[PDB]
Amino acid sequence: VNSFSGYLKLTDNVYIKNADIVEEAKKVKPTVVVNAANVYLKHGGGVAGALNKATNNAMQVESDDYIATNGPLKVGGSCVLSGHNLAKHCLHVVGPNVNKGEDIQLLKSAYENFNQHEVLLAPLLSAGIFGADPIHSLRVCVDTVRTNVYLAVFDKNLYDKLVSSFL
Ligand SMILES: Nc1ncn(C[C@H]2CCCO2)c2ncnc1-2
Repeated sequence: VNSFSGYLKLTDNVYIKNADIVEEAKKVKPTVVVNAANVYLKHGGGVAGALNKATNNAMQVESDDYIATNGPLKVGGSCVLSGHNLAKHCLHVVGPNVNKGEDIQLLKSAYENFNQHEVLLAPLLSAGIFGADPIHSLRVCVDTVRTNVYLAVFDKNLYDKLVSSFL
């Protein structure tokens, strides 16, 4: 048993809810919250800016030190950093950004990072401002992630569309 509440079950291991990933993290304090990161860990908007704002910019300070030491992530890659006040850990995952021209095939590689963690609270990668089709992102998630993933979809008519259209 875990603390996640109000989720619709899509598959054996994937669950979905209409919720802000920030509000959910503050309530649950999950072991792992996933950030929709970029390779520079510049947390300006979408999930990264909201998560970072909720940490009072401590996520950005930590991220800047990570990049200064290690250099940028790969598209499709990830790193584990602190979850600050939101979670034990934050898994920063870089999905491809369609609005920058990145290969959508890298979305599967991005979701494979989730399999290193038994349970995660996550957004849909590459959806929203990243330019990918969220219906596609949910299909890749279900077909790639084998660990238990709780998807928070912030946008209301998108949640309803994802559920209604789910195969
Ligand atoms: N605070 C937040 N900002 C942005 N997104 C992404 C967009 C695209 C899907 C619906 O929301 C979030 N997902 C969960 N929480 C989110």
